[PDB]
Amino acid sequence: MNKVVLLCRPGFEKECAAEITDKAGQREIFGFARVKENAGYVIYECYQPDDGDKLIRELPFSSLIFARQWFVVGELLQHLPPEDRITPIVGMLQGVVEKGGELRVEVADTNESKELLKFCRKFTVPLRAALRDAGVLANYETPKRPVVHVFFIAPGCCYTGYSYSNNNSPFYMGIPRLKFPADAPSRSTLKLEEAFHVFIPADEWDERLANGMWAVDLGACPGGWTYQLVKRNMWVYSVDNGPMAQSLMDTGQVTWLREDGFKFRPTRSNISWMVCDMVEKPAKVAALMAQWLVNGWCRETIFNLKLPMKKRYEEVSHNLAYIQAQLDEHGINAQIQARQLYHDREEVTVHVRRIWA
Amino acid sequence: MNKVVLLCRPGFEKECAAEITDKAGQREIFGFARVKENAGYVIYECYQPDDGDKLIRELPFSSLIFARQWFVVGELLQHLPPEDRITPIVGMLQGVVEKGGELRVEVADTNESKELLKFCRKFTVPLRAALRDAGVLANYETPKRPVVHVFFIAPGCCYTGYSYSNNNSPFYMGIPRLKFPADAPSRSTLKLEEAFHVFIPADEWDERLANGMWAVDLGACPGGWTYQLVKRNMWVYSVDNGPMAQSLMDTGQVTWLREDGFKFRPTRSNISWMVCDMVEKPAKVAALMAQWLVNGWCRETIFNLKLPMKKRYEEVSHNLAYIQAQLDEHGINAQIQARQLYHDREEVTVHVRRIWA
Ligand SMILES: C[S@@+](CC[C@H](N)C(=O)[O-])C[C@H]1O[C@@H](n2cnc3c(N)ncnc32)[C@H](O)[C@@H]1O
Ligand SMILES: C[S@@+](CC[C@H](N)C(=O)[O-])C[C@H]1O[C@@H](n2cnc3c(N)ncnc32)[C@H](O)[C@@H]1O
Repeated sequence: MNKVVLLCRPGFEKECAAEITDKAGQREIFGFARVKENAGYVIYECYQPDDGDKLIRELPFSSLIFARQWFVVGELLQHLPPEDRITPIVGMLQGVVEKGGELRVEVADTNESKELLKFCRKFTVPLRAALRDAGVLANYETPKRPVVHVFFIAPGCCYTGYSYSNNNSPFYMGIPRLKFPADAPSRSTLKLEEAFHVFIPADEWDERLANGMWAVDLGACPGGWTYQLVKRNMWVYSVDNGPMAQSLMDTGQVTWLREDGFKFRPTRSNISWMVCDMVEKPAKVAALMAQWLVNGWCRETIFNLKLPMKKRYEEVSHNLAYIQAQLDEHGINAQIQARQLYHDREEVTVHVRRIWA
Repeated sequence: MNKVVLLCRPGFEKECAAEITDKAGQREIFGFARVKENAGYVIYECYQPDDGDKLIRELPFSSLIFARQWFVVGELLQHLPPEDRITPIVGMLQGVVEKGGELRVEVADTNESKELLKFCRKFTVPLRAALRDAGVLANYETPKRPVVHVFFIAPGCCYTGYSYSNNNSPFYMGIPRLKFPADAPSRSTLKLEEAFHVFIPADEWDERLANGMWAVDLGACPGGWTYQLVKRNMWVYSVDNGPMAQSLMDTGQVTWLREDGFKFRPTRSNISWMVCDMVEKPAKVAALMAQWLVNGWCRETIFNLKLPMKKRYEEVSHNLAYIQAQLDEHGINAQIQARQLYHDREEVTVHVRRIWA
């Protein structure tokens, strides 16, 4: 199988396509990706017949910025008859996957696929039972078998294939399912919350997003990001000239510092987390983030970088290489990830974990 | 997992070890193999932690001469308590293999493991049921999941691991199960029969060992090899100065040519199969085989090469490279395999399939 599907934000197919061509190219896994404006996905077609499975094994999924999720697929099934919906899909997956761990029937995140989404979520149930009988799915859900994807690009038109659970998005359509909490001060709270789900493996949450940690939130007003930190039982220095929500102040966990996030110097030495959602030039925000990490003012950080109008993939990769250059220059070991989150529009979210010897 | 177990003929551990070190070395999969004189197996210990699974994926199993079978294993389980035999083995395989396709509980092919063999064949049944409940084995047998191996080197001492069904021996202990037929003229009939099982994939038998084919058997007296060809409903020219068994002559399928296999020139142009089990110097037999293939006197061939006293792996590889050199020199495309069959002692059996454009 030579085709790899990447789900992306509608209208970012060109970046998603530029990135995967670039990063697969770097491993001599050559091919091309067409771009269908606003389709909400991109297909990378490898030149070599089995390079598709090589690509989704060896290139780290966490290193792609503009893909929400990916999977290898086979040939496009067209015109699935309403009266015979199961057989053709089973025929495409048999011998392709044996005893898979999970099924996900997905669409592109466009408005035109909204009805089709409802169909897919319900179709999952009877389809899963049938794929079980055929031995394509294990009788029990399993983390350590590939996820089976059936991907509908239009009614009666779908691809079938898979991805490895240790190298993909754990989430449906690459979008964690989050309800907005009415007591949170801003909708942007879901950016940090989503970021927690995307970047920190769920079984490490109690350890890395730990009850009792100090955190700093730069540009905190009115407190959407602070809220997520408070929900984790952290103590927070919220840094802004604007006021913090009273609901947050009442918890007893928030210290409001009336300052400029860009000018703020932490007096404290044991801050675990710094988060920053300040609206400003990407090169400047990146510079600030590098200061924090190089000085060991925080152990981990989540922040946002706004994208330019053109050369978005190139520009944001430049920003990241700046921060990495600053780390190398001072001999500092860190892991860096960036992802255009579902709740990110013309921006990218970044996570950096610094290490001490 | 860095350890790969290779089953071999007892007393050929040094060759088996020389070969795997050489061929894994060629792929920069470095490590070492200790040699326990007559143990009937060899363990290749890779330097890199996960190179074990790389080795049994990427190096073609069909290219090893002195291994009957191989599989990756983990740590040696010692002292399996009679009162608790299942739990420790399940604990070693869980997370290591999920929904495996098949179970094989094997020992080394030594006389000291004869009682242990009987234990292993019976233990398979309750062990398989338990591994199913734990999700280590699928509830149904499957070709397209890895084979799960539990390997006993002494009572209560075993390794656990796996191999890929598309890159291993399909046979238990790498030994196809054959009963000797009383109407066959020689016990050596089982060499050719075993060779058919080892070299020709079972689903290609009716096509490649086809009813109606012409074959030539050089050094045919008294007719053990001829017998296997006759059993496939082939027409056979049995070439020898010694007499063919009357039982064979009565079938109507055997033409006895009173000649020297080394001097014999086929008058016929459409011989599918030539087989040769003539006792003679390996370089000379090889030369004869190269004549047959280069002149297109047969489409496929199975023959035997006797091993020298020392440098057996080196010597027999030399012979094979001679034949390959002769093919290259005349622009001839062929696939070559050689395996020290179970019914081979101080010799190796070879199969060559020639191709026409
Ligand atoms: C888009 S809001 C997001 C706030 C937060 N993420 C939330 O959910 O409530 C960004 C905040 O950063 C603050 N900000 C932007 N630039 C700043 C600067 N240079 N110094 C201090 N605050 C700044 C703004 O006042 C604003 O309150
Ligand atoms: C070890 S026997 C095996 C025969 C056969 N594989 C079977 O199962 O009956 C080898 C045979 O090859 C024959 N042979 C050896 N060298 C030969 C030669 N140079 N010309 C003709 N026959 C030869 C011998 O006479 C002997 O019958």
